Amino acid sequence: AVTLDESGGGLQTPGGALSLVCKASGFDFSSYAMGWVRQAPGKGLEYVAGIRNDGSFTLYTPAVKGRATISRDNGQSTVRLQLNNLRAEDTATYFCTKSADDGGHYSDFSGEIDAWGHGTEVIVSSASTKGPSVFPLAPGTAALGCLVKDYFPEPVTVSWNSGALTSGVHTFPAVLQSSGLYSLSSVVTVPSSSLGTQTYICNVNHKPSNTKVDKKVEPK
Amino acid sequence: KNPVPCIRDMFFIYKNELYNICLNDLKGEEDEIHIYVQKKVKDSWITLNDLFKETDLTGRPHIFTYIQEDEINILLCEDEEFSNRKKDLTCHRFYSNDGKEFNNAEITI
Amino acid sequence: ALTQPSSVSANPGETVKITCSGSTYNYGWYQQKSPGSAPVTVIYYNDKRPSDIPSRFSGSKSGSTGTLTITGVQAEDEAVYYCGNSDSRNVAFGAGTTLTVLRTVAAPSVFIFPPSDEQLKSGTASVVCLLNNFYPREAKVQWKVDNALQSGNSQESVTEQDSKDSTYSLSSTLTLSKADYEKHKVYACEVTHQGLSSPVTKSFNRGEC
Repeated sequence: AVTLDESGGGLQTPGGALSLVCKASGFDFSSYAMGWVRQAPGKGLEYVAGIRNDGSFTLYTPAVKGRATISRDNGQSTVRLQLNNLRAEDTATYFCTKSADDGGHYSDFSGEIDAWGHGTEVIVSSASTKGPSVFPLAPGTAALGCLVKDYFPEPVTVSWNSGALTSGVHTFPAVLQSSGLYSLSSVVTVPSSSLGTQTYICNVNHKPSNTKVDKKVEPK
Repeated sequence: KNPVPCIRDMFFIYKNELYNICLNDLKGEEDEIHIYVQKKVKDSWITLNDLFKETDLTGRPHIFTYIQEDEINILLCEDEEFSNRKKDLTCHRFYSNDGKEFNNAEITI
Repeated sequence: ALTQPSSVSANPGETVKITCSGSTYNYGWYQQKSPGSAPVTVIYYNDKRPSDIPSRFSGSKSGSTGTLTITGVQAEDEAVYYCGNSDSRNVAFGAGTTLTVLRTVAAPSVFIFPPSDEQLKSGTASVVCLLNNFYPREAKVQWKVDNALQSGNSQESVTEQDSKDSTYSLSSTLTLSKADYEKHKVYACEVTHQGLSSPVTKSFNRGEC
């Protein structure tokens, strides 16, 4: 039961600093090397920083030279990352990784990863926090939907009927509009004979703004 | 060949020529770990190879030289801590027959 | 650098082989279904497989080339796969290889959505064109307002390939101001696909049922 629990990311002012942490459990933390992996919007994987099993050797990607500091606590099983002088190129999702070896070889940090976390999102922006606007997409079989527009930052979750409706649902990847605000559409196809006699409610939750919106979708 | 300053030690003789293992290890933000092999030519040391670039190790290794069958052998073994000592040790052997070029053959202990 | 192909296509039941070159040391393979979602290790240390990874996943290395193998690939194996290794004393990843499962040609179910009255009283109109459960991924979606092609005021989003039926879904959103939206009448998105003998057009007239 190897678990990697990340936290510490979100909205960060440009030129500022952030700190991520990773609470690991289920293995002898002192025997293996740890590291962080990030992925920018629309880009691939990139190793950010790695540390040895004891901590006497650290490595960094060239894009974080002089700004990053990776540390670990073998007694606490926590490995952290610190990034200073933030640029927009650091906007990404960061994953805490566990190696299978101690870190005496370079291929241990990216070639012997046997465990991943669930990730945490870092957004370097000079903008504030905005909740989303929810507008219905009114309708053999029919398709109804629900538009979630103008929110920042990205993390948003959509369910249908509090999770009762799961089959046929399609929630599209969000797109960054010109206004610096993300927008997303969630649709679901249902029997046309169920319109008007079954209630369809759009459940949206935006954590960075403490916004929870329940919107019933009906046709005019 | 423009090698970085290093210390000269582990001198040995092969084919009536004086060789040397030059250990570059100054600590900074622009200095990597370079393990050189040099040969005395006239009145100057001529760097032949950077042996540590041909390995995947991340820390200073344990170095060993031994002449066998008219061949040079340089071993680069992972330095293991006394408390955190693994049951298996890894080395990286570098042989040569001429004294100019070397090959790799990673071994395990 | 670590070189691996951009994309790889395969029918179900086939043996897939994704290769990664550039390093003579230990290779890893990590699967990512959705962008930004947490990757999962399928192969690490050249050939080791975690206890929760299906037995059809296997790893191999020969010289300076690691090789991931999916014997009898399944539809749920659709994803991008990243290889990790050490490229000349540098911790690195590959560019990623997307596995697209091959499938019969399927036409999309097109739906068009007018802007809601709740949104219209805010000064912005958003029209949504929805393409449902189609294959292949290539499709042309154009916006026409009163038979006038719209250029540079729309965005589209595509879902990932379905893990069960290997189909895609696309959504195109056309944004106008309320003043411009209340000047025109018919709003249509026409779609072009390999499963559509002719470009299908879904339209509505503003202010009508």
